[PDB]
Amino acid sequence: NNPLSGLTHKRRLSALGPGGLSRERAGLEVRDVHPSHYGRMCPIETPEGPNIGLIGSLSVYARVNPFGFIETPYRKVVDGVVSDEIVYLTADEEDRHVVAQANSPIDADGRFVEPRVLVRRKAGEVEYVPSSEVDYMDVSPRQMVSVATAMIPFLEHDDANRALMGANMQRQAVPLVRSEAPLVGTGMELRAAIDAGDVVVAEESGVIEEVSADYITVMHDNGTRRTYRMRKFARSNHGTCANQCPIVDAGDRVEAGQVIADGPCTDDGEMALGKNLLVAIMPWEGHNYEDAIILSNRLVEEDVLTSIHIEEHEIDARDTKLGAEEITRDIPNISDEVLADLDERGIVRIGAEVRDGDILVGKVTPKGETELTPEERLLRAIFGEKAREVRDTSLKVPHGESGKVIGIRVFSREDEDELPAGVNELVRVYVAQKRKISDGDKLAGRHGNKGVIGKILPVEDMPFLADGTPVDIILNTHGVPRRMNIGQILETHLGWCAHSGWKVDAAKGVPDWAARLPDELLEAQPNAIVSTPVFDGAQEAELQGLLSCTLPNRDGDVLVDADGKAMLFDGRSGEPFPYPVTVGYMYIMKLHHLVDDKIHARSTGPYSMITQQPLGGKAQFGGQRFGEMECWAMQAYGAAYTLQELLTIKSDDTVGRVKVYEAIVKGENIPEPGIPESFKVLLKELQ
Amino acid sequence: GYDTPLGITNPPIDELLDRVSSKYALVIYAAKRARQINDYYNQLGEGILEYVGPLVEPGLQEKPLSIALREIHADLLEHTE
Amino acid sequence: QCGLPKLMALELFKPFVMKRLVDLNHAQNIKSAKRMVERQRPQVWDVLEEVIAEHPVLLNRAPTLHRLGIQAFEPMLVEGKAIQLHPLVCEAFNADFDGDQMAVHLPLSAEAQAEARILMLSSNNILSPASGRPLAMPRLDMVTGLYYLTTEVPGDTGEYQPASGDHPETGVYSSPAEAIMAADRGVLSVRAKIKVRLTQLRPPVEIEAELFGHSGWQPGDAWMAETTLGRVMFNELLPLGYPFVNKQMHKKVQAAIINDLAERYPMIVVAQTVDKLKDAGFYWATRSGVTVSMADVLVPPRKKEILDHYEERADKVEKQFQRGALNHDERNEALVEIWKEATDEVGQALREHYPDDNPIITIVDSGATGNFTQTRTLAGMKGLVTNPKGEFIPRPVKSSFREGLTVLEYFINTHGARKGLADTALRTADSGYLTRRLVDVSQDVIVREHDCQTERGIVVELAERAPDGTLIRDPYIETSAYARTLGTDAVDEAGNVIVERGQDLGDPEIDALLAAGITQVKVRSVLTCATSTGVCATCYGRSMATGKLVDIGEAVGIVAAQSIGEPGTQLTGGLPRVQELFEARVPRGKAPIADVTGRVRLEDGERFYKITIVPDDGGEEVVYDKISKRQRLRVFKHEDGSERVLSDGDHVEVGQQLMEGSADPHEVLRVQGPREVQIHLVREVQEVYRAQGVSIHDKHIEVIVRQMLRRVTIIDS
Amino acid sequence: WLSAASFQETTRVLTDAAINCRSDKLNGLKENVIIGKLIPAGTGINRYRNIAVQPTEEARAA
Amino acid sequence: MLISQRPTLSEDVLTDNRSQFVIEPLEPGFGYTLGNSLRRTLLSSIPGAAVTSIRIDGVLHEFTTVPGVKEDVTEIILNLKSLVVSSEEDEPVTMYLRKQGPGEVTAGDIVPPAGVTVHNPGMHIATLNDKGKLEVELVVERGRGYVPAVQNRASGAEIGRIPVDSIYSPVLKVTYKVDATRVEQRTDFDKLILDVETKNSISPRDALASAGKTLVELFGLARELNVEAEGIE
Amino acid sequence: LISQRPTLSEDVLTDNRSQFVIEPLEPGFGYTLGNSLRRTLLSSIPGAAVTSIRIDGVLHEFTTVPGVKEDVTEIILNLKSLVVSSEEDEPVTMYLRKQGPGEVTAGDIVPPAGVTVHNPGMHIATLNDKGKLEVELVVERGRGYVPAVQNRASGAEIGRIPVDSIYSPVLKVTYKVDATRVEQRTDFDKLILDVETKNSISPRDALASAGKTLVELFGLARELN
Amino acid sequence: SNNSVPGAPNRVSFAKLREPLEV
RNA sequence: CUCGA
Ligand SMILES: [Mg+2]
Ligand SMILES: [Zn+2]
Repeated sequence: NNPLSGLTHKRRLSALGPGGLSRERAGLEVRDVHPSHYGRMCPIETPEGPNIGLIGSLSVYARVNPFGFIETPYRKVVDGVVSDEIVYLTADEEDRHVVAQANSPIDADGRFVEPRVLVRRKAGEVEYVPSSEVDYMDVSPRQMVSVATAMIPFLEHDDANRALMGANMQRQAVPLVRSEAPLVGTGMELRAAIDAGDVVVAEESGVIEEVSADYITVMHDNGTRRTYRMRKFARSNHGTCANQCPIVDAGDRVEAGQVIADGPCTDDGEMALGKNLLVAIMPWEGHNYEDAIILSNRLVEEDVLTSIHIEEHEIDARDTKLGAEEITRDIPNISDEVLADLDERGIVRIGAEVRDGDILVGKVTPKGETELTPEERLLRAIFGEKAREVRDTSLKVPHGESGKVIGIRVFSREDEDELPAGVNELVRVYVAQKRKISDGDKLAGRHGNKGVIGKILPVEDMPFLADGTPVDIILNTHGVPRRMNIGQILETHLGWCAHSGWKVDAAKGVPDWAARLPDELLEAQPNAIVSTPVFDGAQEAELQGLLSCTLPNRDGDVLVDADGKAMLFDGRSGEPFPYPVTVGYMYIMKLHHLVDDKIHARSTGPYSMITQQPLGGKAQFGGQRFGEMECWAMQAYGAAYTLQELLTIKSDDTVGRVKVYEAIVKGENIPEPGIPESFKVLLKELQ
Repeated sequence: GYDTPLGITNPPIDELLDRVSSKYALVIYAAKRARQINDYYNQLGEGILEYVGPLVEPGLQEKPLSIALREIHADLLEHTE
Repeated sequence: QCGLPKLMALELFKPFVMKRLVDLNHAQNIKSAKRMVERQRPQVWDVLEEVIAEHPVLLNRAPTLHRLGIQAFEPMLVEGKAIQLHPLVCEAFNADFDGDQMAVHLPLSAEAQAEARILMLSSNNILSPASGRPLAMPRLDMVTGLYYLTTEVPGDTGEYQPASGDHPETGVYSSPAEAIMAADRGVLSVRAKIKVRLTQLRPPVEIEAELFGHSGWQPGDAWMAETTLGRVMFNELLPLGYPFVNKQMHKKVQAAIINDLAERYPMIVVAQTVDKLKDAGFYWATRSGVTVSMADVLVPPRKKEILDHYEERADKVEKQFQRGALNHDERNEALVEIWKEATDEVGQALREHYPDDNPIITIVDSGATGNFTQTRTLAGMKGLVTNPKGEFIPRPVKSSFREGLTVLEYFINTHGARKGLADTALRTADSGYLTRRLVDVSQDVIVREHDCQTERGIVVELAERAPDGTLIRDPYIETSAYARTLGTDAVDEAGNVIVERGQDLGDPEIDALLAAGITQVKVRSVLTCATSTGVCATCYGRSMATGKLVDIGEAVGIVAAQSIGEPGTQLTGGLPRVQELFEARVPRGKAPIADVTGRVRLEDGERFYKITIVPDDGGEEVVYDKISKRQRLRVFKHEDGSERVLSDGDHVEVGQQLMEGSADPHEVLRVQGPREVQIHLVREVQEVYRAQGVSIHDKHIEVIVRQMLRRVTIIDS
Repeated sequence: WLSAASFQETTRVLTDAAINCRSDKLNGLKENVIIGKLIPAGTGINRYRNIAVQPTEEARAA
Repeated sequence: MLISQRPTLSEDVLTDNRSQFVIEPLEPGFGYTLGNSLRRTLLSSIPGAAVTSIRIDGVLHEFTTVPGVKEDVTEIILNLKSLVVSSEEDEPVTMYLRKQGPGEVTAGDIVPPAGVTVHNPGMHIATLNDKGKLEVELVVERGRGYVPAVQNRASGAEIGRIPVDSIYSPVLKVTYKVDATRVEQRTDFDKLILDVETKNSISPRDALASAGKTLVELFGLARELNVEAEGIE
Repeated sequence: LISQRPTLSEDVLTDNRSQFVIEPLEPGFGYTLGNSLRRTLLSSIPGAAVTSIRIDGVLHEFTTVPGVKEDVTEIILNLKSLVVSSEEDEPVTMYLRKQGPGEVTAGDIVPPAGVTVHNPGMHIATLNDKGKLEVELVVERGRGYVPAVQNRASGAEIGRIPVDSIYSPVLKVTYKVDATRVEQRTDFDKLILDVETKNSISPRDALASAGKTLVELFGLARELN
Repeated sequence: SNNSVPGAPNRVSFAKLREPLEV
């Protein structure tokens, strides 16, 4: 889906499979968190479906020894003295000592400030213990979390429930057309993108000789040239657009191991899983009712949440009993207008926009004469069209697909291309759609705050700030204090300060809230980028102080108050909203759960040959399953005819379904339901 | 004693349950009459002894289920349980 | 109504669209009409609207727990690709909007549409068939919006001032339209107490009596009220002739009104009234200033002081474990009660420190959503967290999520969070399995007769008499007494009967027997209904969803089964306890019972427990043998000691529970009779659901027990 | 035996069904669902099912 | 720009002094633009007349009760505030109301100076006790909208004169909602619905036409700036 | 307390931002007037934009041109920033040819008579030695925002690449009112409208268009039934 | 500064604790 | 197998 999803997949630890355990034999004890998983397997990142606990992600600093156990690094404390010597301990090796938590107050020499410090002991015991007892201590605070988990800013303010969803949904982000790095970061976004392998890093130091949208050439110091080719508009495994773009320009000195070009979900080398959106935390006329989301149409007009998707379509020409399937533009009983987008071979031409039902590859298969309907042989005689022994088996666009044809690949047995035995030609057509953000597309943040788009208001309808800038997204307030994910509120505050910038009062010394902050944080410019590392990062004392010194806009006015709220105007009436509303910038991701894929409907269509019931799934153009539980609802209502109707004429009644379709197009009444063919099979199976 | 019923709510489900013994009985009264009205529209051009036409005045492109449900409300039909 | 995408409707109604495309001569033949729909010619969108006109559709969301999991709607063509659902049916579907999908089914035949129009329409199913209380009511933003304007604020601008000095009374408006014009300019606040002359709202039945009384209040007559402008705007949504309510609209208050509206006023009024509450709730929820900011998460003022007092008491229990005076198994139990007591003192420190203007409090205290335990976890402290074993960790998470948990604090929290989600998949599996078992055992239970005429019934504890002299309402009235029908005239101390036999127990008709002094009523029950196969309607009673007598032919068994299996998602007793009862298993408690009434002969020792009973009439001594690990239930004794722990010499009755636990339902039958064992199972199952906040009427539990005792065994052929 | 074979223990019910040679009167909710009959409940019972509707003698002239 | 056709105004008359107006079909999403503006123009920008202050003989420093009548002081002010009145004179006018003896006072028992008209002579004002007498002086002025009594504190003479809320505006209650209509296979076109309840001084038709004139004049100030093209039909 | 006719006087801040004060409005009237102008400004002000483009070497958005640093998708996104005005009100064609080392800017476009480019310094693409960029740009005139017209709906053949058209020339609109709430006979609201455009038209021209739009609309209430 | 090892953009971190070992 | 409610 995105680089993070790929990097996480390689670091997965799966209990299932051969030699492990069966899913039906995995009890509630294998799946839950064990105290030996600290710094080895993440306690947060795991699916919430039937594979919960059975699939984990390796912790960040963790590694595997040649035996098979997972080691995690620690700083060896000799006698209450922190040393820079680091040693990796296995799981059982860790229990034979006691280790101090990473956030221990430590002297500049290395001595612990308190005699009693929070220390982990064997069997998952936490207690204070003398400073002369600490054998090791954690490397980093975030030592226990996974890479994806470590990307959630203010993670220590979100409950584990929504934190799990936060990391799991980051892997579901969709690569947008253009990508922006988040204002509020954790620092992990850089290494996560580089180590994932979807960017282009310089192997050796040198200068940029030539740069194009196609490739980047680097002239090394010794004299050799290495050229990196960009992956442009390539279909990913899950239909997302993997597209790399050069970053450097002509004649730029680039160091070794530096990002010279970045791919999907990357901006200047950092994980850009979404966009920075101006968010207001308020209910709005019920359009954001329990977890629904309201969006400004600006995100549509400016392609802010627009993403490219590519589908692969395929068909082949085989040898049949009565001849050979041939791919040809000549298709029986088709106008020159539908075939107008096809070349002389029967293939759609590059660049042609194709809706659903349009022909992509024109293939005809010879059908025998003894396979003809009585009406079809009469209909063939009353049209005088002889020599049409072939029928239409062309490759058409599925329902719900549409886009520009971007590439064609043809494989022919005639041209040394190795096809499976019995095939004479193979064609693959790549179709790319440009998907703007739509009503019902699923957005989400980094704190497990998910929701579908409930309404995309015009830019004027949106509640706007004092200087006319409308907000981009309206998140409901009711869905905040239940989930225990205040991190989105804290990110919104720090997000605004990043958008505006700040200046702390330097006169009369450094204030008492900014004493712990680094000197680099005392002054910030608008649209500055910041890191809130997991279990470290911004404290509420410093965040409260930043809102008090936010930089004014171009007009010189401070829009947000020290509380973090601002005064909004109802764009639909004009009256200002009666109370200040929390307003800031939040990083929102477009998840790969779009209505363009998830909408489906069927009047009639294919039926499973054996049971004579409609097929399943959208891809097979199937119908919905009125299951066992759903039939109890009908009977509870007493809706007898609806129940009989569902299970007969609308399902597996071979003659009833055809006579109902005729009764509708005739305007007649619905006929009487017959006997299900599935019940006929049951009897023939009992026999 | 209520606001004007809009859309499918009209005729009010409360008044329709007065000319009938139960919710389940009103379903058959309306459906069986709806089939009569539907057969009149398809046997008006051909055949004699065609079923009795819509008793009330129908709206333009009104569904026979809606026509039958209005005349049950207007006490123009009978029944036999 | 419901909004479904245009592209969905075209394919759903494809044969109907093809029919009209050839009628209006947009297409030559039906063959080319099909090509027009597949190619989406611009003529189909105008035709498609004519087709879906008043043609209902079915909406459904898995899982289909109860029958309201499928409801009928009138489709309205909307652009986009998402289904538009009404915000009030979200409770019935249990549907949030975080990526949920629903299925649409199109009824074809005339009978199928009629069943959707009348039986399955969402407007005709506002009440829950399981409990009778409404479901399509203001729930989240709507209840907060209504809770906003119906609040009385003292210092609010435009308030009423008594006449003092040279100026007369300030803040008395001739018309609500004037108070609107006052609030428009900015003099009056919608939450300020004022005096308004009202002319289109019935006064309370209390004050309507003193003003008119002889004749009902008339639309046009005037009267004074001491409300807020918002409370007047709220009462406007309610229909004319409804008594004005000057209270603050909590969710409980709104649910009480809608329940009263469903009982008295007709269906179409209830459906249209709640739409007004929906539109009005959303409007004022938008303008209620409800927001979450870091500033609004107030921290306890004595947070440091409170924990240090318990860190001291924990350090003393830790030192009392250093000298070995406390067992290790006891130190954990000792420290747990230190932090359980500590988390209460922190939670109390939040309630008083938090103002009532703070939105976090306004959300919870209005019935909108959330617990204060969540708010306490949010601002005060998380508390004791559970490890995957089950017992609480001897060390609590002292930090709050506003403060920020430490690395170790966060790690120990995840243990309970992951196992919380883990068993939620298993607990739903055993729930859905128990549900489908209940379906098949009662699938064929139908109402086939109007009245079976049996005067048999059962006695229901309507209320409890008191030594003080005032009757106390029994807690089991809602689930066991309401919606019943009588099988014996209620007689007070006077000769007059208060309610006749065969009258549905409405809300006032219960206060009629309450104010009459009678505390017991004999009601018709589905248990005593003597019918060959099904059950008669008179013994069933009021259909909770319809609010009236159950119709003949309604599959009350499937409704009862779904009513019990839908809340089964939330249990701990617990869910296996519910399975022990419905499967008639010899329980884990295995409590003994008194086979014969008489005198208690307690022969207790320490090696074991043996107890005999001398029969109060004839017979011989009956000897038992029980383990000393149990304890005797505090039995109500004949000499007025309700908490009389069973010692020898007490006079216990036949079929009286001896020791605590769960009496074997198999043995309860072979002692007191089939009538009494059915009563045991009903209120024993009910105690597992009541001890969780779920109100299922005893009627539904009784429909299942009737199927368990329909068979007898053969002793002699 | 048809309502039981679709609940639990399909073989255990079908074995005892052919031995005792049980015949099933198709009168039940679970049974009629399988064969496609109207369920004997709600609008399916004979009281509401077999119902005749006719217009009152008052009729229009056109 | 481009042409935007078919916007029409229809009126449904509930009562003689309360009608419902529908403006259809406004292209999306204008219904809100000219929605709240039309309401505020009706409620605040139509010239009307109403009582500014009153003075009751026998009431000086009390303001609690008037002797000889059942109604107290504030109940007199209410029925006087709802007195509908119209004036052709811009300057403030003083009207006297007097009636003695047991009986009932009405707004017809008032004597109106030339130019002023009382439109509800049957409106009850006070019930006269036995041997009861009531003298009261009313001050009527022209204005627009609703002005509180507190601002009229200076208008009252230091001799038992009390100021009152002035309901100058002829319209009493206006609400509006916006729905959706489909002109050309687009479901977003807005339909605006206006509900205007007015006094019997003017009908809802003229109240709306008055608001339209004052708004065209208002936006005419912007129109005068350049006279460029704009979506018009 | 009687009427004084309101007056509107323009204040200039920069060449594409102006404040407008309107007074004296009735109390509470100021906020609603500012909104009704803002909504008409942000939506219904006529302007010109580029409908479709046509690059010679490409046949669709999802490709690259040899020698240019940006793919065609990124080039089109840069072209969405173009501000342009057209006198023709009918489709008209702009051209752009550039080659050799250098940067192609909006000034490198040669507009036909009637059409003019209002920010000739906007970056479009970077070209190296081997890079040659030849682009046609069709510019129409409408209002608001119209998405890219489909090739199945238009008569456009394969080479044409439709683009979304952002027609509105207004950039940012706000307002503030100052209420005179001193308890006295005289209360009034003063509206301060703030309008910023994109150099296609001046702020007063935009407010004039929104004025003539609303004057026409509110005239529907003045006509009797 | 945060991650001053590859030549990346300068993201400013609210870090009170030094990182002894790099990822 | 992987995920969505
Ligand atoms: Mg959900
Ligand atoms: Zn009975």
